[PDB]
Amino acid sequence: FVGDNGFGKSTILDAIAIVLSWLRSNIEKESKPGTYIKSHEVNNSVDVEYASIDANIKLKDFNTSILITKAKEGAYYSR
Amino acid sequence: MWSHPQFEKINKMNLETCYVDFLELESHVINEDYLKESVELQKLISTLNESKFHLNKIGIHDFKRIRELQISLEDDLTVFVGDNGFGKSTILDAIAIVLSWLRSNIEKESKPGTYIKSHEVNNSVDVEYASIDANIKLKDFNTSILITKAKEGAYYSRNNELLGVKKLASIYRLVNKYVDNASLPLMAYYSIARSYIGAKTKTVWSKFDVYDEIEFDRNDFTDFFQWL
Amino acid sequence: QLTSKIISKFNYNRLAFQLLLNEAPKKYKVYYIPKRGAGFRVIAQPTKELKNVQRFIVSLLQPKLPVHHKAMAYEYKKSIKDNALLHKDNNYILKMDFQNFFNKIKPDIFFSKLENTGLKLDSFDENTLRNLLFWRPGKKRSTTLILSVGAPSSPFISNFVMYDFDKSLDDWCRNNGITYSRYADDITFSTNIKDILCRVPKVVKKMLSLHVPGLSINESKTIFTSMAHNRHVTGVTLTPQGNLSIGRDRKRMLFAKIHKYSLGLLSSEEINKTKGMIAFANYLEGDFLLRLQKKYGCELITKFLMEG
Amino acid sequence: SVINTILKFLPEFQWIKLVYGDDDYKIILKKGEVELDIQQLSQGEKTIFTLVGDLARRLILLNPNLSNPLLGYGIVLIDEIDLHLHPQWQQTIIERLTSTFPNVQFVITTHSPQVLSTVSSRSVRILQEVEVDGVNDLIVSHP
Amino acid sequence: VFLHNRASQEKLSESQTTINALFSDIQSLKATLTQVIKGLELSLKEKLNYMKSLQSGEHKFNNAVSLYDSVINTILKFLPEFQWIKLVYGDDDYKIILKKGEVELDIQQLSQGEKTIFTLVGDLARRLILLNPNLSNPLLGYGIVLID
RNA sequence: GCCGGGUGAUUAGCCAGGCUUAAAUUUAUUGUCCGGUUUAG
Ligand SMILES: Nc1ncnc2c1ncn2[C@@H]1O[C@H](COP(=O)(O)OP(=O)(O)OP(=O)(O)O)[C@@H](O)[C@H]1O
Repeated sequence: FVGDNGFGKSTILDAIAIVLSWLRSNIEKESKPGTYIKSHEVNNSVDVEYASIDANIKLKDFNTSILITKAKEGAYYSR
Repeated sequence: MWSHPQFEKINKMNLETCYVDFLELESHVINEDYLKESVELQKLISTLNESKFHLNKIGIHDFKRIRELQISLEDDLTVFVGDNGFGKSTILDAIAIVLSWLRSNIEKESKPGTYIKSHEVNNSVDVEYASIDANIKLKDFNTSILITKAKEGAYYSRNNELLGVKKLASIYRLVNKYVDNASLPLMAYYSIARSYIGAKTKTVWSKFDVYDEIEFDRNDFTDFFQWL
Repeated sequence: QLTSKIISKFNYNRLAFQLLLNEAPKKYKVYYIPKRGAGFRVIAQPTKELKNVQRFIVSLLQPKLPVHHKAMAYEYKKSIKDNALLHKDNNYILKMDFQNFFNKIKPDIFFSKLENTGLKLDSFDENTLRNLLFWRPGKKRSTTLILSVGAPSSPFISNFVMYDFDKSLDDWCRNNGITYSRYADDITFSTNIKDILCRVPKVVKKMLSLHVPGLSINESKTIFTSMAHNRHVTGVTLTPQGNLSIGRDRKRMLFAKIHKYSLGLLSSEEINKTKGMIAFANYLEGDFLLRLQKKYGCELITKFLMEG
Repeated sequence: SVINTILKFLPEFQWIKLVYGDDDYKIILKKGEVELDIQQLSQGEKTIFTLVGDLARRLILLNPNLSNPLLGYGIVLIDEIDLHLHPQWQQTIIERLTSTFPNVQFVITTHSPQVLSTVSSRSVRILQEVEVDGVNDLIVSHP
Repeated sequence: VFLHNRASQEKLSESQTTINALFSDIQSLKATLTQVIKGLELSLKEKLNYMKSLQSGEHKFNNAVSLYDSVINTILKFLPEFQWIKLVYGDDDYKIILKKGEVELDIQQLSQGEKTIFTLVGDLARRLILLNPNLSNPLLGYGIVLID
């Protein structure tokens, strides 16, 4: 990844780090919790309600997908 | 907390009917300007604003010392008088317990509140469970709630009734969605632990920080200083 | 012998009946129905092939199981009006109801009660009965059976089950001058004596624990009322004079509907809508049609009645 | 408004100020003719300071649109209102609490007869112990 | 707890050669040590201290049971409502049981009113019984107490 | 005394306009396509 900008290329790596943590937890024990998205990481714009991250893992021809989402406080709908 | 085809029934001006009418209307229109300027929203807001929060009555069965008892509370001021060991605190913790589920359901729906501890049920031989019931009246709208726990060692189940609180909380969240600076009710509890009173440089303040806990203890004093 | 009669009537071979016996507790459909207000309700209903063998079983078992005479639900020649006629001349009224009444009835208590009546049945009869009248929610390893509602055989079983409770509570309430009556999972008491209705909540709880284990009282639906406020019993209002009534709001509902009909401004759907309500009100009161004729005239009412 | 609200319950003080020190902030009072610090107050004044300050902060935070935020709705529960308070302050705490926040429901438990001398008869419930039918139980009686 | 164990072992006997048994236990501890080290040494010293019961050997008029009864009746003097107080052993632990009316209560279930009195009186009599090990009635020493 | 309930009559009529009557602090109307009750083709 190449370029300079205010958002910072580091944050993308953080997103991947969150996803892999869930995979590790389930290996240690069944249905063990992973790492959640804290409320202060959601965007502060007035037209947002929730944040999400989508990832996919390929193993030969075996495909898996994971979605992680969190909604702001006081939202009408939960995710 | 869902939609309906608005069964006609008979003419009425209940808050629930306005809530259902708005829910039915919003399922068709897509433009937000029309929704934000519709007359149904104005009716819902005016009805919610003029209504006054007021807890109506409470009943206790088999909880701590009290065996069976019902109270009615005035809308402005009530005082309990008694000696030591007469369950003056028990009523206050019962009310805090029932109010915690309403506090929880406003932050995010389907979120649990406070349960009954296993050592609160009565110590007599013939008891099997304990329960608490309450009722909240918004002028002409009535809700009720029951919380119960079975004694350890028994093999018969009991559940809770949480339709009323979930329905009431959905109205508050829906109004909060379409209004910039909508208000919220105030719930507080000043226990006997005010004696204990004697940072990361927070920069953002909102109305949802006071909903972290119903009781007052420790760091609230610290935050008061930072706020001042 | 019950399996033989079912086989003879429906012409079932050994293999087909064995398969039906094995797969019976899973032929149910779960769906939602809207609520008057806001919310939803959940129902479960069996298939067509199981319903008409449940009705046959009920018709076979009806003349052999006693039922108390104070239960006015799902009974022949009984209705709401006969329920309300008991409390029509008393002052103070108290109402209570249970908590998840239907799904607290299990085959253990059904067979326990059935053994006490003196009716002896073989192992085959017990096996066929257990696998035919009960529902199994959850996975195939649940091994839990409940009655549910929406099945033609549940109401009779529940009425037969609550016989002892009805009998024991009846003679306790009679000795203290209190009237008592039960409709499905609703119980009502009424009397004229002051400060006597504050003692029954502990009595009913003791009776429930003694005579039918498992059941319990929903404590958030207990009501006390007198002649100074609104009084009604299962949907019919009691005027202070002591007469049954439908309510002033519905009377003006119908008077306005008919007046708007006289101008020919009513859709065809509302005619069939209002005709049933008018018939029900006439049955409940007994003089609604006379008042309508005395106000709008027989020619218009007769034309409206014969319409459609 | 916050400062005067706090000063409403402590008539013996003159003003409250916030003074920036070299490395820290300080709250300075003035009692009589001597300036005081928040750590040099008695237990009673500390209790009143914390109670009123917390109530005002909660009300202001919850009602931003109102011109006067002290008129919100809600319910407040207090246990043993007469902690660390002399009888002179015991007689007037109730009417000041009710006058400052007029649209808030209050539930209060007390222990002493001094407060009972200044409450209407329609808002008093008295607990008692009575053995009925061989079982001891608690009852509530209106005056 | 310690005063109760001493009361049971000393006055109510049921201990036989307690000193010899404690010495044998210390000998077994030494044999195990020959066969965490600091903890084992501390336990061995504790066993020797227990074996020193014969060295102490007082069993005087102010025995353990007399002190236990004096403490219990002293506490019960300030709480007229209650009936009796006991120390119950169960689930490999000790707990305090109080009787009020017809219901037995633990210590967690009391109100603040009797919690304050029980704590203050218990600590005051603890210090009086502990700092005057020679008086016939230990609640007769001298001192100064400040209460706010 | 006051307030809150019951309702025959009244009105291009589900609002309103009148006359009666009731009282311990003390109801805020409910689930269909199943079951039984009412009417009808
Ligand atoms: N499980 C229980 N079974 C029976 N009685 C209990 C139980 N738990 C508590 N109690 C009773 O509760 C009483 C104290 O209750 P509570 O603390 O509500 O009263 P209070 O002294 O008026 O309160 P406070 O001083 O905390 O304001 C004790 O005297 C005890 O007998």
